[PDB]
Amino acid sequence: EAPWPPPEGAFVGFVLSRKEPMWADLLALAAARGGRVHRAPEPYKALRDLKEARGLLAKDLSVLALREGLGLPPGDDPMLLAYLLDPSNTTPEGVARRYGGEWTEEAGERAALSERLFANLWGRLEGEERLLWLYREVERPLSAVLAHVEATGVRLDVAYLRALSLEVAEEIARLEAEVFRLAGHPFNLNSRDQLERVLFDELGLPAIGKTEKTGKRSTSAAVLEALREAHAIVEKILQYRELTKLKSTYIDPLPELIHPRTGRLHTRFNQTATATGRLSSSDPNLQNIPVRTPLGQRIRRAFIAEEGWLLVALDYSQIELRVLAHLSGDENLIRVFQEGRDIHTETASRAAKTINFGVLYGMSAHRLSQELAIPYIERYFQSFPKVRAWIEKTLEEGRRRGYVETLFGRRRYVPDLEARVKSVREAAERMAFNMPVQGTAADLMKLAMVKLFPRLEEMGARMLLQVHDELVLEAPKERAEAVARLAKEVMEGVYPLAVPLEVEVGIGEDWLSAK
DNA sequence: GACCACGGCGC
DNA sequence: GGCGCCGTGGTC
Repeated sequence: EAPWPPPEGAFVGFVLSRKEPMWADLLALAAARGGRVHRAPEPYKALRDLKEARGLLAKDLSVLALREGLGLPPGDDPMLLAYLLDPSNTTPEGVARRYGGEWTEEAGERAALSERLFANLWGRLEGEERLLWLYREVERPLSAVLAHVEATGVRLDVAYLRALSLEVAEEIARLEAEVFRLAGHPFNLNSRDQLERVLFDELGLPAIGKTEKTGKRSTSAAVLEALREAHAIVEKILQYRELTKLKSTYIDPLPELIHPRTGRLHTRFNQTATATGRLSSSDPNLQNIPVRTPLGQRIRRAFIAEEGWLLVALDYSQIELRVLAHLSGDENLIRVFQEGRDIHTETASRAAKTINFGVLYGMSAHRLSQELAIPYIERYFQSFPKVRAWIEKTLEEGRRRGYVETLFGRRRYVPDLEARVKSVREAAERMAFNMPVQGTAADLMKLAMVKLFPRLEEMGARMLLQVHDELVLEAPKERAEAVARLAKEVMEGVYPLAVPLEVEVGIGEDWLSAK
């Protein structure tokens, strides 16, 4: 042990009062180097001494620093190394338990664990040049970008949501009142246990589906959809469920999450959470804001730009299919994207839509038989033979090596590619050949975020949200159209493929208007 | 108060 | 056919 401050390039360790760095109280700050732990007397002011957040969960501490007006960029993170070695490595505890060490609740030990786990996992990346490139060029600099993004937050029209809440509440009460009549008695409509008995035991409706673990008569939307005219209560329940779903998840909780220092809504972009290399948003989740239903579109208008600013929404156009074309090298599918006609009138030479989106997931003919209503695909695979050839090629290589790769080299280990149970094996297969498609699209989006962000700062623009294949920026009205033009070009040319990457742009005062 | 499994559902 | 969060129900 040595007294604060630590020397240059030391690994950091810290303890928060809660997982959300924007709401966290920094309880303890420490730093280790050469096995020598430096503990801070007072954590908050000791942040001024550090010049780079370097260690486990570095981005989180960086977000807290940005919250306190301190410029503390995140550098190395053993979590990012482990994630590239294996996407199943998602948490410091799991990483420590796998590669040695104990993840505890003391800042000094965490700083020591960070230095060690790094040297361990860094030595494992020796010779892994494609994994090292992803670290230096994508993941490590992206953490610095996501730090600024999380600390920036998005402006939210709270008053509009408070108003919308009262409006939805009355339609919910109206629907709940009618369900009670048709049932002949009141009951908890939010309780699926109670709803099952009313529909299937009391009113005697055909119970079709059944729950997985416990085996109960399912009352899901899919099951109820077939009963939506068998009785009016089924129609009223599904309407009721949509409103309660949106109100209890978005309309009510979100206005309670406005930060007192920024006055904006702050989310967390988890960098090591998915098995494909995708990002995930939590606390709250802003990657699943409603947009489908009419009421959902109303909720999205609550997400507004600052006064004197505009939102810039950039969406990739079928990036996965374009990736699939590049990975397969299918001459026919490439020609469809290359010429620039409607991608689906051309792959028809609605039936063409569903499998052109479903082939990425391994959509069987069973669901297509139900979706398009024809009785019980092969026509598609003969139009694009290399696509089928690529799937078989990926699965074959997946069984040998034990993992599948993205374009840049991001790997996911699929163990059940040789299971003796067909349902298990074919399930793992669908996970196996989807990862290179979803992972590459994730790699492209990530790399696009890395290249674009410093261009935003130099133009006085902001990066607010990422929705897998979508970006939401914030730029002053003056620079708004210039930012949209530069951002569009950074995203489309992030990494030149055998097919061009298309991006649609949109500018507005809110998320709904811009998109 | 806290915790979690489950079903159901938003993207 | 990759995610996070809701209320319910149960437990501590």
